[PDB]
Amino acid sequence: WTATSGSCKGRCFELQEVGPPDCRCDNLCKSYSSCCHDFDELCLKTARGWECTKDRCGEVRNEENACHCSEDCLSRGDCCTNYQVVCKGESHWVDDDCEEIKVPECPAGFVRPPLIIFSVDGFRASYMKKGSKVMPNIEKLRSCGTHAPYMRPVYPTKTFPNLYTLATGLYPESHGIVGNSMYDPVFDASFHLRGREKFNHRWWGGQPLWITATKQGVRAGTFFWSVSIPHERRILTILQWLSLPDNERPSVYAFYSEQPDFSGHKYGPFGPEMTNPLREIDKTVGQLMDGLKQLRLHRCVNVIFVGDHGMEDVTCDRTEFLSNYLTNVDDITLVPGTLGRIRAKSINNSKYDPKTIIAALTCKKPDQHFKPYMKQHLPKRLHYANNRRIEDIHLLVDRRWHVARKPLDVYKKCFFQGDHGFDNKVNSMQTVFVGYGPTFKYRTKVPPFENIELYNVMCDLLGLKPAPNNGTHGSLNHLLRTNTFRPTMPDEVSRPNYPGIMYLQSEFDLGCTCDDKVENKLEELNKRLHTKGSTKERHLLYGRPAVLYRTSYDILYHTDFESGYSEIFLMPLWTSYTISKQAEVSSIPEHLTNCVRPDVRVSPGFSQNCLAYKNDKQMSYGFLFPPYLSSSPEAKYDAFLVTNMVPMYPAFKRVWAYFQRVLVKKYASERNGVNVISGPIFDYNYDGLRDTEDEIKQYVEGSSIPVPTHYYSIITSCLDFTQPADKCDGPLSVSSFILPHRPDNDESCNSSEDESKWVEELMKMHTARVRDIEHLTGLDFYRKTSRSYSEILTLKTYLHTYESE
Ligand SMILES: *[C@@H]1O[C@H](CO)[C@@H](O[C@@H]2O[C@H](CO)[C@@H](O[C@@H]3O[C@H](CO[C@H]4O[C@H](CO)[C@@H](O)[C@H](O[C@H]5O[C@H](CO)[C@@H](O)[C@H](O)[C@@H]5O[C@H]5O[C@H](CO)[C@@H](O)[C@H](O)[C@@H]5O)[C@@H]4O)[C@@H](O)[C@H](O[C@H]4O[C@H](CO)[C@@H](O)[C@H](O)[C@@H]4O[C@H]4O[C@H](CO)[C@@H](O)[C@H](O)[C@@H]4O)[C@@H]3O)[C@H](O)[C@H]2NC(C)=O)[C@H](O)[C@H]1NC(C)=O
Ligand SMILES: O=C(c1cc(OCC2CCOCC2)nc(C2CC2)c1)N1Cc2ccc(C(=O)N3CCc4onc(O)c4C3)cc2C1
Ligand SMILES: [Ca+2]
Ligand SMILES: [Ca+2]
Ligand SMILES: [Cl-]
Ligand SMILES: [K+]
Ligand code: NA
Ligand SMILES: [Zn+2]
Repeated sequence: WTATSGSCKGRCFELQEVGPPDCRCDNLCKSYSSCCHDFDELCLKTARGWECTKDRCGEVRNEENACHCSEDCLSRGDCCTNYQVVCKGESHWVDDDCEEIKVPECPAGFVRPPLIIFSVDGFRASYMKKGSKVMPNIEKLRSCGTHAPYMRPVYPTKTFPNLYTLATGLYPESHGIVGNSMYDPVFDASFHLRGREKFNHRWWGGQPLWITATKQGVRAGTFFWSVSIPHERRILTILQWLSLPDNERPSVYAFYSEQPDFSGHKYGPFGPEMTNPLREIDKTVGQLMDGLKQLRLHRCVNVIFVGDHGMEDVTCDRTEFLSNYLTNVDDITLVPGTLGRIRAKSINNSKYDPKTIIAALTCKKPDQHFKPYMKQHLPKRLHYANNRRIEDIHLLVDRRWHVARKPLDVYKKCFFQGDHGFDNKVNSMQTVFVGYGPTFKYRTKVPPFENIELYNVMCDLLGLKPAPNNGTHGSLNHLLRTNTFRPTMPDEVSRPNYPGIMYLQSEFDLGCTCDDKVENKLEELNKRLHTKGSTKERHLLYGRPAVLYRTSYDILYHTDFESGYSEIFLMPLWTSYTISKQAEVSSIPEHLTNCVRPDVRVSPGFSQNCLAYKNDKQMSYGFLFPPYLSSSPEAKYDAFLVTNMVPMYPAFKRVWAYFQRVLVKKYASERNGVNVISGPIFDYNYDGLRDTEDEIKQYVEGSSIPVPTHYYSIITSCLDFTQPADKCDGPLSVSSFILPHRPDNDESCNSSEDESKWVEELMKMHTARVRDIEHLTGLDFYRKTSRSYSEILTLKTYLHTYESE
């Protein structure tokens, strides 16, 4: 209900929105259908356009005009943005050479540099280079400020999840906006782009920037713009707010544009029609910069130019239809398009079985353009499972394709040539970042980073303490001239034991046979010294990882590898080893094939046993330090210690063996040695965090040996590959993975072939950040390097995407 009967005189674009039924005059009143009767007349003036002309210079103010060219306009803050250019002989900002902004050059009364966030929907990363000739204003921001070559969105690469991530620093699964369309089964309510339900505050979790600001006494402009407010009026409003007195003027502002996304959907990302919306956005940027220049704020404000996601070529004809796969297609509900989410049409359907659905959708056509997952089996880098709003059944859709339920959904609705929503590592989904201002660096290019990191940086720019979020605060310090955030390494919670030889061989009854009864003081003090950690400098390059939770574990030293062995999980948390460029692969000798040896440093009671694997017909075992890479046949015995064994499904063994026997050596050749840290992950509740012991859902039959849901490896080397990994003097290079520990390879459609035709493809899909692994394990890596801690935080956030440039 609305009493649209009140007035908007002097309340135009009000910052404090009023409550029903009193009539609103804020930038969203239209979208709620609640504007006072006189809103259009007073707040959406258009008379005489958006530009001064020589005829208007020194006009008599007339309050009907959209903007002003009267002598008084600057003190009132409502000049047309081009007023000084036309009337006072100034240049457009874009025509001025850039000059380093060493300090904020702000009017007296400004307590901090204001922040303006200029967000462009669907602005694909490659537009910065491909459109540079038609976007001079943006081009000057980019070249003179700090820029990345791209910024990685979150999954799914849609509008509301990304905008809300930019606002909060949270993954979708945590902030709650997991799609542009959602069903919440707890509320029994639906969220859609279109309609009113999306305005209900129960959808929107975490704490977005404007709330963070307000709670710490920093005043915010309204972030949201009804689609009917023209861009020029959004810019003028922001400029007018910037002219307010000290106690009223906001410190943080946002401009949002629906372009180039609107046009990209109709014409495709590089359609010839796209040039004009890129020109129009650049013009809007030039109005903002000219406007700031006339207010003498162009060297005072920090400007962020950012997008939500990119845009791919997608047409009607590249639709997969589930009615080609499923006999029961009317018993499901599908959220369709560039991703798929499936649930039962009716929860009273006891015949609905997700396993048979998944099975019917798996590797059925030879170039099938989607892949079905249970949500817990999606790549852990997507962080796309821990929310009741995400359906159990997910379809990851190939770039350039759609998925739909039946043909009638896609022709009773080709219109469009563009779409987005794909996997967030897909190059077409990448978007933009530029920072320009006194707190940003000058003419600096920074590596690509994830949009989950920006909220912290926006908080640093405003002097705010960020709410808890998924950013890694300090990982983006290299973008900032000042206001950097300098954290301390987390404190180690559990200190390790360093056990010696405490158990006789006959105390063990492992059902584990080993033919190792195969016999000198030269070599005996040398093997003793390896057990006490004499090669640890070699295999533990960056220090031991710290354990950030309360537990019982032991450090175990060996010739070729070092491990942190959990007495609670009966296996290593981590195993660390260095393979040089020269290392030789050998094979497992036949006198050791099914050998597992007791580790006389670790109790039988805190050891695994072979009998449990023998009895478990589904489960087998592998090794964390690969016996294939042992340095000598004497050191090879260490690799068969029971304390280096981990539970593995035979299907996963094919992956792991190929990684260890073929890929590690290959990476050592390419990178000039590698350091490898490998271990188990337990995330049975798919929350992205280390499981406690009581969350573990599966054990090796008849034992207390828990089964990992994933295995990780972190592969580190020298960024300058002319130095070996063990004598690196400068920055590091890293690639990692979190491989799903699955009992089949249904994921890999070509898995009946040789491992050289499918394993690497699987590993690429499950590439990970170190930081992902840290959350999943409760470990902290890279504790002892030469490098600054912020540089190490940048490293830990790196994702190796395997996409071309
Ligand atoms: C990414 O960054 C974020 C932010 O840092 C990380 O998420 C945090 O994860 C924490 C651990 O999972 C979690 O802490 C829990 O908080 C519970 C109280 O939470 C409410 O209050 C906070 C603060 O205002 C608020 O943030 C929460 O918001 C969530 O829920 C609302 C719904 O109201 C959503 O709108 C919002 O989107 C958000 O949803 C997300 O998180 C929840 C979990 O909180 C998920 O369920 C959703 O899917 C979604 O992901 C809340 O409004 C508190 O109950 C927890 O405590 C339980 O467990 C501890 C063990 O330490 C125990 O001591 C407690 O007693 C309690 O146990 C009891 O409850 C159990 C469960 O019901 C029960 O089984 C037991 O028997 C006990 O009786 C816990 O402290 C924190 O909430 C979130 N924050 C956010 C914003 O998500 C995230 O982990 C990072 N991701 C990665 C990969 O690093
Ligand atoms: O003003 C905002 C806005 C802005 C916003 O900004 C959050 C900021 C962003 C920068 O960093 C700080 C947080 N957030 C939010 C909310 C998360 C809090 C909203 N709008 C208006 C508007 C109008 C229409 C639509 C829309 O339906 N489409 C256009 C884009 C698109 O692409 N494909 C498609 O189909 C569509 C269809 C979306 C918005 C977002
Ligand atoms: Ca968008
Ligand atoms: Ca977990
Ligand atoms: Cl969606
Ligand atoms: K077995
Ligand atoms: Na397969
Ligand atoms: Zn779109």
